[PDB]
Amino acid sequence: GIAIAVGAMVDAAIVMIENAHKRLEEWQHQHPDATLDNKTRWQVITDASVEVGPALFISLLIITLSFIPIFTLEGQEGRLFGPLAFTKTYAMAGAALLAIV
Amino acid sequence: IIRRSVANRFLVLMGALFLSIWGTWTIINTPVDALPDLS
Amino acid sequence: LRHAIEAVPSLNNPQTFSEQKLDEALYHGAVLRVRPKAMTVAVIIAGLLP
Repeated sequence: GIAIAVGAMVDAAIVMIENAHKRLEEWQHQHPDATLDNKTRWQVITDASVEVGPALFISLLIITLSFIPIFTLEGQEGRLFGPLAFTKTYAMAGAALLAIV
Repeated sequence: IIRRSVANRFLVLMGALFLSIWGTWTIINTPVDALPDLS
Repeated sequence: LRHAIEAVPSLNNPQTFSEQKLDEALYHGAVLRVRPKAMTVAVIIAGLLP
């Protein structure tokens, strides 16, 4: 369950990371290079994280919930795919809580 | 919501510095096996 | 692309008989996003390959 969730859970951490780069790419072309501090740099980071943030959270939040139904599985086959569904759901629900905090 | 977490930015690190140390501990302790009991 | 369509051509719609106008936002909605887009599908499939 973990091995499967990994690729999914990192990709939602990066979407913010490749983007902040771009909101730091923006301030470059706009203003002066070789100078910036915390106030402007952490705000552009906070800004970078909030516009495309929730949709990534919802994307991940949409992923975890959508897979849940395989908990519906019964008897023997369910005991098998039980832990696969938990661990996956935890990792997504893990990275999700991680991407925000 | 994200903006609250960044506020107390040290509470998230210290929280995290534990989520990893403690998790690492309960990772090395987690019992092994091949398949969830299926019987 | 739903974002780049509100923002740039939203103001440039009142003109009737003007579709080539809107296509600009769509093209744009596909360029900056590819760097991320490829990169997610990149990992989504990358780490799911082993």
